[PDB]
Amino acid sequence: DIVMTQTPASLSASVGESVTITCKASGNIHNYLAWYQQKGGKSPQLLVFNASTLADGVPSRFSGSGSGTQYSLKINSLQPEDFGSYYCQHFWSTPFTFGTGTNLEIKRADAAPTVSIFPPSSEQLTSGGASVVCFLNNFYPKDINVKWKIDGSERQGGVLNSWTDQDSKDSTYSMSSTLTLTKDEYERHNSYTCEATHKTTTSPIVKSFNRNEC
Amino acid sequence: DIKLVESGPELKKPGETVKISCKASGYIFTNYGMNWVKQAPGKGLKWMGWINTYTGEPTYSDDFKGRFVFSLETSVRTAYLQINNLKNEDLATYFCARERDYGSRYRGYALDFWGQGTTVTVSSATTTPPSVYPLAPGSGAGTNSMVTLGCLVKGYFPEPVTVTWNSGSLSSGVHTFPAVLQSDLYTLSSSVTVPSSTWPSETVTCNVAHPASSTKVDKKIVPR
Repeated sequence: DIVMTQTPASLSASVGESVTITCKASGNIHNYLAWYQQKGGKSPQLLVFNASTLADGVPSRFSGSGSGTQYSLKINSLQPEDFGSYYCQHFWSTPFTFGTGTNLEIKRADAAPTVSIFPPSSEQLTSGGASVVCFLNNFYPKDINVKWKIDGSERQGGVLNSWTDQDSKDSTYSMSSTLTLTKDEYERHNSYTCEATHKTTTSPIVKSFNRNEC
Repeated sequence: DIKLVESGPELKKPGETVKISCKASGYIFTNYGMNWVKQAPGKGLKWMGWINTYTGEPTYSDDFKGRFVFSLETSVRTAYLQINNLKNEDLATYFCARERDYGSRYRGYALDFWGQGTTVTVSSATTTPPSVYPLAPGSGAGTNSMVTLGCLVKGYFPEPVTVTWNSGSLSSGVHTFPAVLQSDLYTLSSSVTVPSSTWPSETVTCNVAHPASSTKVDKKIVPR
């Protein structure tokens, strides 16, 4: 068996910039290698085959090179939609193994999240539950922290956070934070606060409402 | 013209078996080898092996010996992947892919056409429909050019669920957040931002569907 060692694990570069991904085979694979691009929740797409031949329909900014055990994928002048995961794969002898993969993020200007808070819906409360939701939209970099406060006191239990993948158009990320309580506990308190701490500000970016459910 | 279509998402309990299909068209099915690739959530692609579409002879990666079986039904240009005695580590998406060329056997070829993938969930948890909740701004927030709305899809199992706005006529300014599993129940949300001059004046509704439970909810977002 021949194994592929891919480098680096992740990359972050700006539009117009160039990047190189490496893949080394544990044994001579004589150019029987291909590179794929894969977007979150989609089938991989063939970019280059036989080490350097561009697949039909693929932008020329993508190019492959190498010989023996050393191979490279170079992306020339990045476009906003080049973010995603890239994998190399050899097929000289079975097994036809893939490299570990490289995640490419498009670097852009830092942006503070735009925060929106939402009180529990009337139809969820009738069901006995109460989820308070907070959207932190279109920010960069991905790293962000959300803190929930009930009547001024932080609550860290019953919180579920989910981040989106990078936006193909503006290159930002977004994340949703849901605080779930029983309707009883929800209604025995008044102020509900959602605080985001992000690189873009030295103070929390806040949003809150009081149980007139403002 | 060439395209491989796989079967829908599967939910199986540990110890059970699952059989995935991959329908091919647009080319001479018997001329190109069919490969199978595994990808666990957040993990990378793993070659499982391939099947000679002309002879039916399979070749498995040593990491996929025993429990996995590739088969065919050439009559209807279909390749199958069966996994026996499923375990949690089998929870992943499986792709079938066609070899770009042919003529050699000892050597392989790049994968040019890929199925869309089939997600297999291995769990004991039961199927549960979601509750769909409207997310409308708070009364005393107002102001502004834009207004952000949302929908909370809570307590369902298994994946997937689809969420669109105004039957898909609203796509700009939309963010659907990946579902998060908590206590065998999934929760997901989606946000949409529209001109404050258009909502609440013009109707905004999120369309939610959960195939597993045949749930279909069209929840209009109304002011508070």
